[PDB]
Amino acid sequence: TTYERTFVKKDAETKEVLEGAGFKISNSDGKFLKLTDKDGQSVSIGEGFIDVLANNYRLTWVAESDATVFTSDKSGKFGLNGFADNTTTYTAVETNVPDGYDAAANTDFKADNSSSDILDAPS
Repeated sequence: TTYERTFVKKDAETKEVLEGAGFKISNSDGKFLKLTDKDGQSVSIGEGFIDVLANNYRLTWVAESDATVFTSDKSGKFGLNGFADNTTTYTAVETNVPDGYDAAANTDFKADNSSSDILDAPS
């Protein structure tokens, strides 16, 4: 059994869904998520939810500068599956902020198969 997490990026005031908000995910060790293929090679992802399972990708933990950026799609959605447990705490860190917004505060989460909103304050 594996777990997933979804987020929806929204304007804090209007709740408009925001596209193109980019996030890195950190763990308690202060390392950041980098997806690889089964053979350790880098992969290209687009916006939205990433089906790690269907792609047989692997989760690895690297310096922030080397991490995968996960990006909200046109509906504001992003996330991934392939997490090993629902008990570990991670942090979603906004690194690429849409125009007209201030970054959301970092968001602690567990891979608990839920969806939650991440709010960007309009500038």
